[PDB]
Amino acid sequence: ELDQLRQEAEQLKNQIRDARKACADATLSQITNNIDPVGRIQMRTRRTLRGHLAKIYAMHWGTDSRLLVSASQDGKLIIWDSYTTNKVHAIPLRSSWVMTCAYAPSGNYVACGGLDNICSIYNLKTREGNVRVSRELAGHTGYLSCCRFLDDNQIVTSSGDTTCALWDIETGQQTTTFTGHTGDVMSLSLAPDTRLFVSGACDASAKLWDVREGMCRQTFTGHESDINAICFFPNGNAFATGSDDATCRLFDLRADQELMTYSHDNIICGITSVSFSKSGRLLLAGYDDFNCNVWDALKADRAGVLAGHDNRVSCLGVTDDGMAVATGSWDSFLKIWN
Amino acid sequence: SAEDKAAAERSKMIDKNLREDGEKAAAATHRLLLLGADNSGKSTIVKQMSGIFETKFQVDKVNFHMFDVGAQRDERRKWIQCFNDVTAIIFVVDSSDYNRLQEALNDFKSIWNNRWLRTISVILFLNKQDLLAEKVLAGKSKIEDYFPEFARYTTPEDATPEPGEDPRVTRAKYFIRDEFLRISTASGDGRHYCYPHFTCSVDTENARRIFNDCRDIIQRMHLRQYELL
Amino acid sequence: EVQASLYSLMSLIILATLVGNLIVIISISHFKQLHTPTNWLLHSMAIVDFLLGCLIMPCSMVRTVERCWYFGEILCKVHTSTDIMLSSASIFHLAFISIDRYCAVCDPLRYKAKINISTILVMILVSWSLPAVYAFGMIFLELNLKGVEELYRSQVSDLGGCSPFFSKVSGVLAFMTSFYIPGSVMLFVYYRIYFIAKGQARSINRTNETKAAKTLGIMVGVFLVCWCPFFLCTVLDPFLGYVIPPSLNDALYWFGYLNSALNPMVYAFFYPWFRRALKMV
Amino acid sequence: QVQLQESGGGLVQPGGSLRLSCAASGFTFSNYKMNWVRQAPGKGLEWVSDISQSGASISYTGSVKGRFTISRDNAKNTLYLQMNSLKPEDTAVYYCARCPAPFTRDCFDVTSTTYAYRGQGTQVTVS
Amino acid sequence: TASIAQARKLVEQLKMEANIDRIKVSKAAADLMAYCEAHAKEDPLLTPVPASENPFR
Ligand SMILES: Cc1c(F)cccc1[C@H]1COC(N)=N1
Repeated sequence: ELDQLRQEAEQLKNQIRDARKACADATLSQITNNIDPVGRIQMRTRRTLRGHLAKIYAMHWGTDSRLLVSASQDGKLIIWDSYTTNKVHAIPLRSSWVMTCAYAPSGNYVACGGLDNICSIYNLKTREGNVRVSRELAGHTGYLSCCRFLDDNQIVTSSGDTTCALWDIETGQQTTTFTGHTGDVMSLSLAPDTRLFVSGACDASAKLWDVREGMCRQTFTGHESDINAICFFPNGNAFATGSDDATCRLFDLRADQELMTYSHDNIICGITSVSFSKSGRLLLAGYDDFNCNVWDALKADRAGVLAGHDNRVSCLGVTDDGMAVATGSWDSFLKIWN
Repeated sequence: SAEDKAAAERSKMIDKNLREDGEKAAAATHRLLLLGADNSGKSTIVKQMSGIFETKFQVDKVNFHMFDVGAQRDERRKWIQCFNDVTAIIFVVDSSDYNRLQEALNDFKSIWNNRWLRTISVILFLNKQDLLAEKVLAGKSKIEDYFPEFARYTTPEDATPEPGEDPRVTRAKYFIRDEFLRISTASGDGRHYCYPHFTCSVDTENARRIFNDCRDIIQRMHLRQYELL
Repeated sequence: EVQASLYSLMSLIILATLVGNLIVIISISHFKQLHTPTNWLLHSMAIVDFLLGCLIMPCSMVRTVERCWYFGEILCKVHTSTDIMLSSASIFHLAFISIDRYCAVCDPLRYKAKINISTILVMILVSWSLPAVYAFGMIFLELNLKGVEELYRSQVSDLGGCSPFFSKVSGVLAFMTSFYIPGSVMLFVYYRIYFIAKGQARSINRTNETKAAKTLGIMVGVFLVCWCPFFLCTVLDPFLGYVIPPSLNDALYWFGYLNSALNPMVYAFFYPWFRRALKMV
Repeated sequence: QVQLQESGGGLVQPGGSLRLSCAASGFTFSNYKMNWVRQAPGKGLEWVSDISQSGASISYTGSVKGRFTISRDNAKNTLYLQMNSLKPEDTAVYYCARCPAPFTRDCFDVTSTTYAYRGQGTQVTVS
Repeated sequence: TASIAQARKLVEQLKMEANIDRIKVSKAAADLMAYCEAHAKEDPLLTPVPASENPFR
């Protein structure tokens, strides 16, 4: 009976592959061949946010595009003011091994997590003028890689236990557990409508999920190694993935297959962070070789290099209005480029 | 813009608190990664003091923080990249169990050659030396079964055996160390070094050994920094 | 002629001092990764050497060539005060940088608990204040000239010179306050560091060169060759009868001035952690 | 999709030989360190062999040195393990798990319980 | 028997991926091109904004 199930899985995969090939009437590379190249784009460090005393492992931009939160291994969660380099808050973390952080769309909440298996929600808009742990979300059996806020009530997180969970902050319990990944889930990305989200894991596969029902809808493959980063295309019907094979892959939810390949023979180190800018024409990817190249998503080629970091570019996020992009790294500095 | 001056003053006081925390933290306080297997007595290393542990102890008024990550899965390649700024990796090895000693060697090799842990000097702790001695003295299990090179092995001339130690016990323990040192010196370069120590579940000198190797590690780092090494 | 050739050779040292110290000061102040407390001793020493090579060395350059001071007695005393101040400050900074490497090497697990911003500022304040008080209270009060005023008049004042003159006690005090006390500490520190680094290198080679000689060779030899000829002769001047010709005395002075030109190189450019930060631009 | 399918194995008497064959498609086989992982029935997974990207850093576990030999064909994208002179202790399921990342000399996680890049495996029985 | 349960879960997952309608890859690429062209003028990173509107000058 197990052999029958394996045969059914194999024939389902073959049918999916055949459908993908049939839908592959043309190639996106040749379809975009008519697009004129933008040319070499130059982006310079506008702000350098110093004050962290250890590696910066994650950051998240605010919806206001003014305040950004950064997490560092020293045990601080600084809410900077990118415009004026002012540290609005500096939250002391109970566990210094923070691997992720999110800034709520409302702006009244910030989450963080890491090797403590706990997503700690912090209130930045308390009436007493301080920062306190709003809620200690517990229930994951692995390190938190990425957590994102749907709203001030719901937060979806990704763990190292191959599962993602949707939480209710007031309730403090897992509304829905997203099971199906085989390796550690390393990144999260929410669609602009917040009804679907993808999560690349350490199995060379990215899975598309539904937040409401709570089951995997589309499993994407095509990577050669552990996927470390993932983000949705601004249209919301596509996403990009960065992995250890020094290659970025763009997928389509509708087509359900790989579209393009963002790799070069000169880049050997893997990717740690991927983020579209505002229109899905620029794909900024952070590599371990201390700089984060800028790739033209449409032209599927490299059209810029963002050098200036003295260590691995762990985190890379773009403003929600497209006016800037911040690149935190292990050198204890966030550089905002424009 | 009075709000701007207020925000700037708050940023200045915040930065002052950050700097004060940095001094009080990175001064006579060192971070260590306590790593090992379930069988290895990693927990019972230093007798004198839900996702990650933290053991704090002092020797010469210098603080040490051991981080025992004991809640993640068995896939170690991603959460271990966080510990690339620690002073040392406290690798604990169970010398008695030769069956899992090969995978302990493989873990040591992966840590040594890891692209991020390639600058961290491992403080190797060959634990359960009493059990290893009892096993080799009984002779029910033979090391040359799990390693067909122990037969063509002799104890090093620089060995310092215990006075009440059997030559076979000394040969066995020094063979295991040299097996670890082989991986260490194959690709050790000059930025990180392995410090092996034969320790038991009763010896209370693990803290002093960690203190001395951390001193040696930091001294060699400083000598390299000032181009004296 | 000969005067022009000497002027060009001496302006070479002037330019070397000025440029080397500006590079160090700008690199430490502007680049923000080079803001560790140990890099403030280098910054202050570079400031001292720049002040020397901008105030005294160019002013004494004409004094040596013309063998005559034509700027008055008051400004002669001011020039001598600034020279002694800056030279002793540079030597004190060398001693304190050596104490910093002693703390880093001998006691590595408490280096940041002993060499921090407060300690470095205390060291810098001592290195600036103590030579200033010493010189301006020794030569303005004529303690150095005390006891040999009549001899000094005929020997130097009649010739219109600005060469510092030291008596028997004053010469020994200058030696013990600018060469021995701030140089014996440095020699002891680097001797201990040489043995420690030799032992570490031998142990590393045993488990698996001697580079503690290409570092501690120059860091000691530059100082010795540039200061010992001046100080050992000056301390012996009262005990020998003041028979050394003015030209050799000027050469001894400019050995110590060349020390301030070689200090930025030896203490910043020899170390790759400084060159790497310099090469980003 | 990364795929690792093994062909070989079966029932062989002690002292016999078996050339296991793992076909690896989907990824650049010439760019990854390749391992052989075996799990004895009732025991955890044990690393049993290893090769390099080219095939010059070959290393073996102690229990199989002088008995097993590993070889990689870059062009064929296939790797083998000639398990000659098999002993009764060699009864297990053999996996051809590759390494998590290319260009690296460390294979940090290949004997884990739920490693992503293992093959299905071939049960090798010896009696 | 968790192995057969996981196999059946994977079979159901693959089936419900297969029954999902997929548009042509050419259509998807055309839609992405149209989106990028429509939002090309709204991307400051693609075309640098004048320093007056730039808040990071
Ligand atoms: C006169 C005097 C001292 F008393 C102590 C240090 C240095 C000097 C002068 C002469 O030599 C140099 N370079 N400055």
